Amino acid sequence: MEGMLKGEGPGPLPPLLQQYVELRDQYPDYLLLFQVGDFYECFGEDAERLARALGLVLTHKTSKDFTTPMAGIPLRAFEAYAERLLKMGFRLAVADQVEPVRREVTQLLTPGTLLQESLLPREANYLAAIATGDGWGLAFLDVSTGEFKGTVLKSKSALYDELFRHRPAEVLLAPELLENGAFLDEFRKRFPVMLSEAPFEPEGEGPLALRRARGALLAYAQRTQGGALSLQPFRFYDPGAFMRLPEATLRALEVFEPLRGQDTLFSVLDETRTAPGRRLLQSWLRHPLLDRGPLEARLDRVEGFVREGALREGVRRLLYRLADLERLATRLELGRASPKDLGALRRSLQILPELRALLGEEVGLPDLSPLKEELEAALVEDPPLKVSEGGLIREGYDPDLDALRAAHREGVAYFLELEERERERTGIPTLKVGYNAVFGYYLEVTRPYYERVPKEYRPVQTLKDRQRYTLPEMKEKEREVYRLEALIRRREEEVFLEVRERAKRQAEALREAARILAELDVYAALAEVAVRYGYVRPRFGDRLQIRAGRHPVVERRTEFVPNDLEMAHELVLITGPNMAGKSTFLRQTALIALLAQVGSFVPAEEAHLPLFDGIYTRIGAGKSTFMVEMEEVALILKEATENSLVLLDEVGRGTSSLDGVAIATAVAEALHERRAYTLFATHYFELTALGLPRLKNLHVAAREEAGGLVFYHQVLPGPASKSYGVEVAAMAGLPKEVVARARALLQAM
Amino acid sequence: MEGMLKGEGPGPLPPLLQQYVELRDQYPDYLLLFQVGDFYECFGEDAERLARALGLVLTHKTSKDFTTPMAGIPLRAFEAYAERLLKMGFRLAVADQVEPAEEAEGLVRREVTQLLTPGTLLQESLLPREANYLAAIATGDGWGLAFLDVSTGEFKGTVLKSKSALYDELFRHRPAEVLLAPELLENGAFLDEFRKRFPVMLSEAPFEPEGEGPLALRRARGALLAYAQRTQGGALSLQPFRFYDPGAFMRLPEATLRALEVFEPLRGQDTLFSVLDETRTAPGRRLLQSWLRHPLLDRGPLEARLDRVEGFVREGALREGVRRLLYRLADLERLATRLELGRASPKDLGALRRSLQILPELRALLGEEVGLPDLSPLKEELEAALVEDPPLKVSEGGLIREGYDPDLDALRAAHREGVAYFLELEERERERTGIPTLKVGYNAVFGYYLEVTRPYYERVPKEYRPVQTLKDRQRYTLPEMKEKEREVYRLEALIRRREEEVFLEVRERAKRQAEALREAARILAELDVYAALAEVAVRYGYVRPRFGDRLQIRAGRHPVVERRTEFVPNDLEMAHELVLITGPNMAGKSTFLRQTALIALLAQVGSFVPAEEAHLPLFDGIYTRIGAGKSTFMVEMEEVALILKEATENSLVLLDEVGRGTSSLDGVAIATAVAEALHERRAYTLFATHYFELTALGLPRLKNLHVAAREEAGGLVFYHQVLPGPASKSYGVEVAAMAGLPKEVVARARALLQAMAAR
DNA sequence: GCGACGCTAGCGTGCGGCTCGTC
DNA sequence: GGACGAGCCGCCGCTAGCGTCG
Repeated sequence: MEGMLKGEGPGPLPPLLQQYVELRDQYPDYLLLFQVGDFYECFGEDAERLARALGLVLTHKTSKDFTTPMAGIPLRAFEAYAERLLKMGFRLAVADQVEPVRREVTQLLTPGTLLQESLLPREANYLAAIATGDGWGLAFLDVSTGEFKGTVLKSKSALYDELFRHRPAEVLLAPELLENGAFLDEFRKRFPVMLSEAPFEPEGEGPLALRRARGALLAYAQRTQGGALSLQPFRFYDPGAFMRLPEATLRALEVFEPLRGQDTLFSVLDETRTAPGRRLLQSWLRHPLLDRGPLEARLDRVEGFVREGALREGVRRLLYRLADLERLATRLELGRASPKDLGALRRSLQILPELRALLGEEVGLPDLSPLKEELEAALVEDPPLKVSEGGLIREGYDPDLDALRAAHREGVAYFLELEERERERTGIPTLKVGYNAVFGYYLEVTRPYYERVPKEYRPVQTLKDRQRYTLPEMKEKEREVYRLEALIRRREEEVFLEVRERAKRQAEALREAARILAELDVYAALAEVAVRYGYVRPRFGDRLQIRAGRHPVVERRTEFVPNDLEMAHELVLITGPNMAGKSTFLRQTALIALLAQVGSFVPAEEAHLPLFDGIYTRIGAGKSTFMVEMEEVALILKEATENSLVLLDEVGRGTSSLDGVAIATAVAEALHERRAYTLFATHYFELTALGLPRLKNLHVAAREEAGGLVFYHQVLPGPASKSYGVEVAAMAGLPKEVVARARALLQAM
Repeated sequence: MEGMLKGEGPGPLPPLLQQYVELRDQYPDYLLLFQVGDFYECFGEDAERLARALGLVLTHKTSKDFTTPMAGIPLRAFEAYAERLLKMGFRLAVADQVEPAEEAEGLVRREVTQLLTPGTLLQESLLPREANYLAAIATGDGWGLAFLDVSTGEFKGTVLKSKSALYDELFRHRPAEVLLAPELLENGAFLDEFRKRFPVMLSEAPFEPEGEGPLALRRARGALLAYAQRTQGGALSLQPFRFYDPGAFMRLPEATLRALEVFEPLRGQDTLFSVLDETRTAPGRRLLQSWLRHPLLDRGPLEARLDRVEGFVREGALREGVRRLLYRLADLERLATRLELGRASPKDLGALRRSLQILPELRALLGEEVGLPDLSPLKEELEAALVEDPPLKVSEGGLIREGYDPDLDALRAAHREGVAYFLELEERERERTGIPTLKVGYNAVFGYYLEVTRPYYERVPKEYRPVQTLKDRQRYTLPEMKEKEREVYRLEALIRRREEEVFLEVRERAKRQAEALREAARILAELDVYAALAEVAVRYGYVRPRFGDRLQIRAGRHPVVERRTEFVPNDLEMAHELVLITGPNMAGKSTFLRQTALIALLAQVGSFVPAEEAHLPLFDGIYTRIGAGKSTFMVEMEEVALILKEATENSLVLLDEVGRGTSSLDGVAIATAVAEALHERRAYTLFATHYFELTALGLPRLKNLHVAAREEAGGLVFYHQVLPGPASKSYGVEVAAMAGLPKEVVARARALLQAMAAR
């Protein structure tokens, strides 16, 4: 309700609450955080919301004709609370007091539009918009980076995969999608991301669905940033031009996220030193390449750093904790760079010369020494972006500012002398000089010396154990001091703005530097990983031949038994007992293929790999488990080509015996005919004898050693000759009698 | 070593910081809250911990010698802050000022008054309605397991033969804190197993035996008593120790409690307990939970519980009346304990009086036979002693009513007269001086005073003694006032004393009835449960179950699922039979299994059940292997083993697709051997499976049931009706086609099926 | 030949109570 | 000329620093 506040009493709202309600109504989609002193406050129903969400203590804001509930949080703890509130589904509108009893919204906090470094992860934070037309328009925006890109997908499936691959923090759905109760529930069940409203008026040229999705991002984000956004050129892209990595595949392979128990492929490759670099590597992983040319070039760069140890080590040492120049450039362009930002920037530009001396001219790094010297001359060594927005420009930089401060230092020195002269003249070694916004400059005497205070003194305020007096010659000195403090804050602000502007003019140079370094960062990190964990440079061809391949994530935890693999558009069945590494073997094959097509060396002794058009998996655990799996099998059968890598794990399970085998056979045959590279781990000895021309068998076995049965992870040629289902049951502690019947029945069958 | 506070600067440690550091080191695993005035403070790293843990401002305590970090919280909101600290995983050692500052040989006396740990909480605001158990596990002629609920005095334990049974006994109690015997802490392999299965806080306590009986139990009990007496800061209030036998009740393994979502949900969804519980009091919710934790095996007591339930189902007016009255009943059991332990607050006495005023009304409804204690005499003293709405602390406003205690009334009277004096003074001086706006005011810093504004400064009489100068006002003092002020202060100080003395005297009056309070609490808790189960029965349409050796359920339903969706009722007849249920998934086979266990669970708790009619046997335990070693196959085989070793002819066994996870033949073979053993065992077994092969075994007590899917206008429609006989067709391929498998692949699969099946 | 105390401002968690400026 | 922002003083107990007894 507009202008209405929840509480008791008649009378209109007092000034403070009126100002609050007015602001609160200009942003109905957000929780308004109103600054009141050292706190951010919410009133009425909003207080109750903040209180319950954060477990705060509800109080009251009372005036003569109205009393309303109240809850707030300390300014000092803002970021911490904002983060929780954002994660909790809240959208925040921040109203701060405008420097010299007047509040204004300074920030509009939304999960997908965050611009504060402190509330962001190193990785890209995307805002995504979806709209219809000829197919699906999908567009992404990273306000902190300016990254702006999109595409058009023909099927809902492809859309969902493109969406998932980017893990957006917030989604804007077109009106025809928000009204579609069918889509909405399907969408909310699959993507538990915050959904926000936005007008989908078209923008720019191209497919209408894209023009619209793009219109929504811009309109919504501009609102969040209170005006013009700082975006890089919108980039249209074709998912079809890269290796396909559906959601199911990304999850099963734990590329970016763990299924259960930490450690992902990305964490193992987590060796970059800079945020732009981590971002770039994530970008490459997200969309692996299909073209040999660019891949071979990337591999050369990595090989370069592997051979040039001193250089590699030199670069990595220098990039350590280097500031995110790309996001800094964005904060500058938007007129939001803080004094701290400029401090971080000058520090970064002091490292730049070192990187270039090491890297050389061909690298193309910009020379920003002029900017560096300016920041070195202008800023205090530790810019107090927060300490007051003052005490920022160092002495010596600006003459007008220096003169004012010097005038001020004398005023302060004056009162220091006034104090000494007075405690010598009065004999009160305790006599003090202090200032207060209310009484200004005064003299202070403790209770024990009240009878030594001269009569010239005019008492002005009495406290518990002391009293403050005044002296005729003190007034003019006070107001002059206050006059100077105002002039100083004002001048120092002007200088900061001028300094900040000079840094702003170099924004493109900053982005260019950030980009070149991000690449260097990635190549050097892939090289370090390769050298550190023993990775080799892959070679591309039609046949897949891997010697001593290992699962890159798993081997970092235990001693890994490497395995070989040779495939060429074949249906490879892997029989044998579970707990023998069959699953990890399928996954490691996929990870080596993914790494190679990203331009990284791989965990093997030798690896000849084809350039897959995609990796499709059916691995791991209202709709039953069987139907979920059949749905995944359906997508594989519909998307896999002769150039796809397909990984199936126990496909066919979860139903009756016969239907189960009939299904896996039909699926196996379809894949055998598709000419895809298929690794099918199964228990169906029956599939092992289909006799199709490109059908190949492999298996793992177990041996009842000292323990009673030890599963060997060595992948062996030919099909499994034995079944250990019963033996495992016997090992599980199932009654000997029951184990015996099973064997009897097993053989009897 | 330890005895040094973190902080920069050389020199010694200030006296206070010494008194602080001394106590701190005494409780290495607790966060010490050191009372200093109206704040509980922490120094050094501990101040750092506290500050970040609660997001407090981090200051410092400077002294010539050196300065150290400092963080603190006002005593006002102690419990609120502790609540937070507790939930973060901290243990708290509370050090208060034991000696009034008004008389201390320098440094105020400070000692640890109590420890706050998850399993020994006594504060109402830090406790859940449910029982809060401290548990202790030890060895010594079996596995000793003992529990203590310090807030109620519940004190019980038992000995178990295996580790499996120990763990299950522990789980059904969901302890908040566990004390492990030294040997178990020493046993590295045990500890890890324990930590993984039980994420609960582990604490240290000595395990010197206490009392008589099995060593293991005497040790666990000793641990509970040594630990709780320490935390409580004194002698505990305990109910007679109960050495019970879990074998005397229905067995409910952890796997079962979890699979049936009795107390905890699997997917955020409701719980049997959340649905069943409409209890009005905490003692009642606890009693109901206790009954669910250990369902009975005895027909007689069960029929008695059902009689009381049925009685409240019929007598609607009485049922709603009792529930209306109970709604306002405080927790008299926990109130009794606080009374006995000398912790009862003026707030507790208010709640006590309110409850005792309800007592006679309930007695009037249930009649003079429930055995409810007559406590009107205590009620009257409370009514005559405390103001209508009692304050939180005796130190402030009037806790005690006027006319109750003469000493106090004499004191208050003189205070009223002392205050009137100043009001009269303001009027006397306004006329004497002629300054109309003159005022007599007061503030804690200057005391009472005369106030005149700037326009009358040259009008102030010579007698006025300047006291406080303000911007445009000046305050003075007259000799007569100084005297009177000191008087008002003396009265105020005497009033706080006498009033606290009266509170304590009244509290002691209540404490003497602690036992009657517990007794009234037990009776009402039981009635709360019976009326509550009747309430649920009437609201959801449940019926009274009959006990026999045959299980005969007509139109039964899952009591929880039906709560959020239209449920299709189903029948079931079973008599020590192996019941196989074939058919596709998504047709309610699992729900059918679970509803069976829940109906049986509810009946053995003395509750009506969700069905049209239910004839039920008395099961000795419910064993499940539903949903959910390293391999999936191996894990399920382990569960099956436990089931085969504990299952009896009186057990209800629920198997969900046992045999999955391996090869064709091995799967069917294992499923068969398991089926035959359970058939031989004669337990009541419901076995949901896809194996048509199991439907034709040569077993005399094997019965077939199934669910079916229907290929209609939509594609495939699953029917939740449980049908007689085995499935006549498989729907795997159809479901696959429904999942989107391409037509030709589905077609090829059908062709393969018809060729295979065609031998 | 300086240890023992007397007296008393200063000081700071979170934040009540009190002041002051404005209208 | 009452009512409403807005911001400071002190709390309660301990201490350093003096100002002295003997």
